[PDB]
Amino acid sequence: DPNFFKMVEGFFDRGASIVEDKLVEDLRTRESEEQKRNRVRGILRIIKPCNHVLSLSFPIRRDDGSWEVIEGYRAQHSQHRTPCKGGIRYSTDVSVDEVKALASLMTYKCAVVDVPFGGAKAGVKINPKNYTDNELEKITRRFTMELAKKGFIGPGIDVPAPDMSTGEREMSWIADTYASTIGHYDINAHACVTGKPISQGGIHGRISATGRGVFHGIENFINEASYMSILGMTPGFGDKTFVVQGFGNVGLHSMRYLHRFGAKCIAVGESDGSIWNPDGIDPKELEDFKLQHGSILGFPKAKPYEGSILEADCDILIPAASEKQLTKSNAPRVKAKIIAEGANGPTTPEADKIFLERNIMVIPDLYLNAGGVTVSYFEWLKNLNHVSYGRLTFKYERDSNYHLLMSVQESLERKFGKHGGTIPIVPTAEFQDRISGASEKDIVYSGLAYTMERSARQIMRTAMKYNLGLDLRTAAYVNAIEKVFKVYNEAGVTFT
Amino acid sequence: DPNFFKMVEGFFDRGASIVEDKLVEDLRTRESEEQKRNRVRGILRIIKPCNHVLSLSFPIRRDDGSWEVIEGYRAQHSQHRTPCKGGIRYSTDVSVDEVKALASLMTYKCAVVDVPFGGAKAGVKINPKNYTDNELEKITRRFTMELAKKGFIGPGIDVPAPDMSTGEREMSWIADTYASTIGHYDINAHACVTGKPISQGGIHGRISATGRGVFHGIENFINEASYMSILGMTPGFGDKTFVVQGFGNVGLHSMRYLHRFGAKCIAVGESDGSIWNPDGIDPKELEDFKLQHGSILGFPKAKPYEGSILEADCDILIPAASEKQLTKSNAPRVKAKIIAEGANGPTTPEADKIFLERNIMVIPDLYLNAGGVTVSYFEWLKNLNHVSYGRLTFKYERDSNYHLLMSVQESLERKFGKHGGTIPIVPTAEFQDRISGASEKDIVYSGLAYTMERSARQIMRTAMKYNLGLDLRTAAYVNAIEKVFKVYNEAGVTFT
Amino acid sequence: DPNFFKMVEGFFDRGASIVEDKLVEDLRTRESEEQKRNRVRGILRIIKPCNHVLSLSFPIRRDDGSWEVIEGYRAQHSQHRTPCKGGIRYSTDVSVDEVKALASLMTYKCAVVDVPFGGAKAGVKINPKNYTDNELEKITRRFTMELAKKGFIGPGIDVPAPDMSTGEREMSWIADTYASTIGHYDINAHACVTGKPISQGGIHGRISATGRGVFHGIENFINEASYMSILGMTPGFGDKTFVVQGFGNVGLHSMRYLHRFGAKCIAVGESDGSIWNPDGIDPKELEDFKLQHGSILGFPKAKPYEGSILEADCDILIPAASEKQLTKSNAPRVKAKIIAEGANGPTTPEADKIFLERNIMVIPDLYLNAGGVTVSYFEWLKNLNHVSYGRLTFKYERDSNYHLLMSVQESLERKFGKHGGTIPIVPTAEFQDRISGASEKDIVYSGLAYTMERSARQIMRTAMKYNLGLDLRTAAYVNAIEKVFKVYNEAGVTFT
Repeated sequence: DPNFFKMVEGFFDRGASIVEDKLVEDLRTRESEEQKRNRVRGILRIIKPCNHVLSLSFPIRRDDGSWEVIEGYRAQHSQHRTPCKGGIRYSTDVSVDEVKALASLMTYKCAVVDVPFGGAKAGVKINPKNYTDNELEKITRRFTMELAKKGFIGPGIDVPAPDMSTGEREMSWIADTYASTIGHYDINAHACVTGKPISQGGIHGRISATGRGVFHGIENFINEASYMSILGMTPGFGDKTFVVQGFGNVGLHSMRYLHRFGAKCIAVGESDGSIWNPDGIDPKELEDFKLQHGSILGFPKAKPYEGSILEADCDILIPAASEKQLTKSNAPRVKAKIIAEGANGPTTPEADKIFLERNIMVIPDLYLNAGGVTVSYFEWLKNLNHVSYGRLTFKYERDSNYHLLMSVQESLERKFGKHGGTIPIVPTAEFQDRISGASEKDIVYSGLAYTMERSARQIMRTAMKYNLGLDLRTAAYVNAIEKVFKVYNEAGVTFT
Repeated sequence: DPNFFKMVEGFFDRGASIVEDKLVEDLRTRESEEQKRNRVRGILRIIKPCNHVLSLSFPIRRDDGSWEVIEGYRAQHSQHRTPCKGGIRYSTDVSVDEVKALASLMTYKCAVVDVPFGGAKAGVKINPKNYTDNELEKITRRFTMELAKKGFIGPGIDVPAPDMSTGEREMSWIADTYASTIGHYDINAHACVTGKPISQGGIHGRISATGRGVFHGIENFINEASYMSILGMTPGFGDKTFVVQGFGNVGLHSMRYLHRFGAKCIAVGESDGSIWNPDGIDPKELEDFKLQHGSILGFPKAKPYEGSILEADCDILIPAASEKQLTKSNAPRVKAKIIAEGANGPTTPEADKIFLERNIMVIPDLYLNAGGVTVSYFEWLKNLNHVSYGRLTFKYERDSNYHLLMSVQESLERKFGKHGGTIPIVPTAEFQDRISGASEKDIVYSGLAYTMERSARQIMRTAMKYNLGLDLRTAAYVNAIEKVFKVYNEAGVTFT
Repeated sequence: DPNFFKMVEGFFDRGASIVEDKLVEDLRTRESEEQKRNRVRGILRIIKPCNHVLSLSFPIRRDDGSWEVIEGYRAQHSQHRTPCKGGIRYSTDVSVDEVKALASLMTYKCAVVDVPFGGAKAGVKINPKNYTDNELEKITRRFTMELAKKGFIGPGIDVPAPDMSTGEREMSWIADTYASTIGHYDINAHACVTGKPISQGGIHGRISATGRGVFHGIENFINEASYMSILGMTPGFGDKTFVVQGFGNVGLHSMRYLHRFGAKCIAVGESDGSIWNPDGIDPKELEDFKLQHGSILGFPKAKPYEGSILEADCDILIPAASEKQLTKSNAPRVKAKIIAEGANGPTTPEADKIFLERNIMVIPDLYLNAGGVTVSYFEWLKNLNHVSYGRLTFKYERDSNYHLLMSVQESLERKFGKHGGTIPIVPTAEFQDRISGASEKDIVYSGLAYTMERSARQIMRTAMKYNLGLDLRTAAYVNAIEKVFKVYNEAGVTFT
């Protein structure tokens, strides 16, 4: 049980050594042979530590008249891609080490899903419950002012985001402050932060993005023949059942899209108890119950559950809350064949070993929950584009589609009978709903699905390349380091 | 008969009071109940008055050697979206009050068609006939210089446009001046103004945009069951006939697209006489006659018309010239069920009452002629994109289309006979023309149709929401104020 | 009794016609003779109207939670010198016409005292008594934000100042806001406004500048032989007595320096009564009494005064409060030979005629109270310099002075006696105080006196040049128009 920061350092070191050997001769072989390991080892040493860390102490005037000084930190792991990207946490637990490690994570996470941002992460040493709304807006705007003056926020420099303790109203305050002051002359000012409300330039599809991304990550591996063999299961979703631990954003939406394609949710838990019903919980009904009442305790279609839900007999276990839930203790007793990490770091390197030994596939958080990041990239692009996606194409495409169907129609009527008999226009009912409901989120989900697929296949090809097995986590970090290395290598570095 | 400026202030106040009640409890209900009306009433008071007004006095050297000082104004109603957007007028009638009111209009117009610009409007106190071409370019460039220095023109700040007295040659001069001087270092410099000639970054489809947009606005309400019932007519365009007042840009193109979809133009007027032919004037033939000669007087397919054309028995009356043509006098005698305001403010609040009482639908200028603005937004985007629309996709789509038709073909031949019998390739003739003629304007028209539809439905839903009837004008302003309010409300405002 | 705005327009027209004739042939004669009056008349037409006027409407959140929208204006008369310069007024009487006229005045006032700023002036439509301190700081900072975004405040663009309704705490707020936001990257940011407190970059000597400037202007004309003849008086200050109307900043300090050089103050008034004592009021004693109590009513060394103080028999009358105090009524009964306009426009063009007929010299406000402006220029220079005046030189000059005195000493001892006998070191007592008290204000006062003298002689030479007599007011405007004209003329104008 180490801290979710030394874990990340270890993951990098593990993958950096695996890649150093190969980077000598399997993706390289050149002229100056003797010690190009000098160059490979050097580039990896630049990549590991965060390039910049900013520590702040700044004042707000509280509602009662008193002054308070506030600590905050924002670290920028890498600028091999700019802007940097990464959330802002409001919690008294924030430490320079926490934000340095998470910003490191963000670099590799962004590299996996081909999102062109270096990692970054911030935190403000504050308990949001101890402050009024007016004070939280004062803290937020002042924070942005300090970040802007020092080069830690800007559309082309560093683009923050939410992080549980913050949501879209802070992001809105940030965008507003930057646009009114430091970025007043910047046509892309409102691209300085993602997670904004729709009315402030946010992106449709943001709320369901991480959960939907979790579904797409599972789907890519559950449809792969070799991987599902080596676990003793059939492809597709119809055969499988799954359990969800946590019913926040990521857990709820993961349950919904897994359901909508033929899996069987048999248990959901949360900070209190859990529930069980082996006939299959319905996501809409459970979402209504969690919305109406405080928690899921006492669903009128499932009894409470005994012991630990992480061990129920099912095919897919989705840890969607709280780090380090699968540790050395429960690991030998987990019944699931697939562990789909919805949450960040819900598995200790202890459990990794046990799971790897027991041929249980862990689809790693690094990749599986990058859907939110992938869609934050899309929001940033929407703001640079100054237009919602599909605004200029939906109606053009509808006309194109009806021309296509009319061309099939008039062609068949010409081949056979008369002039109206064959009606191979009519879109199906599903095509008709999609045509009518055409909105920005359809484009966003398309891009999300495309990225999760191209990255899942990239990671598989890395796992085969480095002869990793079901250690998908190590293949993900190796895949990231390969990408970050390639940008450094093909650029020089300094002026040398 | 008030001035087209107090009218706009009234329209705002009317819709502001309707929305204030509702914004308390029907789109809001929160924690601090007692006087959140304090916050709603306060936001509306910020929205109403123009934020900034710049008055200029600047010199040109006339062609004879003499110097002349020139007055001009540009007002910026709102920055809740940036850049501001709005035309430039060259007329000795321009007053600070005129531009403050029209810029107010532009905010609400842009909000109706979901165009992300605050309103703005300028005027130069000059009669263009009294000046040579060389002097008009001297006035235009110097005007841009002054606007630029003061934050009243720039790609991300404020984007002017034409307005009858000015056309694309002034817009060109503006773009050139800004790009050569203040905006020299700006990669988006030529987005500082719209209405430009094609060679200067203008957009294809600009000329017909407002008229085409008028057709689409009519179409949306004429296909709506409930609205056409409550007027005693059938949906579609085949049944109907219409009269056009004014044969400038808006009137001509309105007549064309209304004709091309099965309506019957029976009378067109202008500043002199009018004409009549109940068999149906052809737009191409009348456009040729107006182009060849000075006016429409004496069309060799229609006699002159007696009295007032605003009263002919027809279904749709399109005031496409000169404000306040439908007033308290002729209002009780208008035979048209639908009044489609192509021009700006062609209807006094007097006539609004009479029309509302007589169950005559007035499709308001605020919405119906926003097509030009909608396409100016597209020009600005084209300039930021640095590429004409569809330049990268047309040929990719053609190949996709022929693959689709070939897939239908080879599938059917597999099911039935041989290998060439069924030819359900062949696009139809119409699909073929469209494929061959694929150009930027096709995209622009698509986006224009999409916007006029989404906005027509948004306004209907507002009309039902606030239980307005055929008072489409009040629903349009209420719809705009709702949108502008939402951007303020979800942002804070100041640093408080 | 016209308004202090049409008055200024008249003064310009009067001087513009006087100069137009002369500018043809007495300061010009060139090649293209026929109509270089075309060029002279054209340049004067550019100069007269203010180039730019900005009208604002912007929000503050009041202390109670309510929102309020605030009107304000800032006009920039000329940019023939940049930055523009001029005060900010907080009063519900502010009108666009008020600021356009005063900004015009500032151009010509600045030109008289060779201060290289174009004129500007602002006003916010607000009664400062109706707002708390916290609300006045909210209004002030938001005002600066709006000015900055539109090019109406910046160290090299436009530099505001106080104006009775505002003082150094607003100027401080302005400097702070500009420096924290729009001017963050500007090394000269705190030069964006003058009148600042010492701790914020203000200049020593600011408080007494206008009064001291009034003394210097009087002195220059009272020491001139010809002018004091034509009034029937002797040069110097010892002979004369004077009366002061108003005991604000300008009146108090005027009384002090006139006393310190040998004049006899015999009456001071204010908004209530006045006082009289023909033996000579002492300024320190009266300043102590006005500071201790509310007003001057009941000075324990002078009885109240009957009727109007503007008519007491004395040599110099100093209107130092409230416009239009000398009008057509009292004008024929004024006993003073010299009218020293401490206030702005305390004299109607009616009284100008009567005074000109009665050989009574009016030293015009345009020149006589420019001391504050002259010293605001010095503050701006201090802020650009980033060092207080004399900081690097005082001690170098003391050492140089003692070397001079020692050089006289050792030279005389060598000529005559021994080695210590002659002590022509010892500075005098006055030189000693000056050396010990050496501070920034001593430089500021020097520069002020230098400017008031060079400008007084410039105006005298104009008065003789245009054969004006004691109409010093017309000579001052002619002198200013001559200077502004020369900058335009010797630069081209546009790109032509």
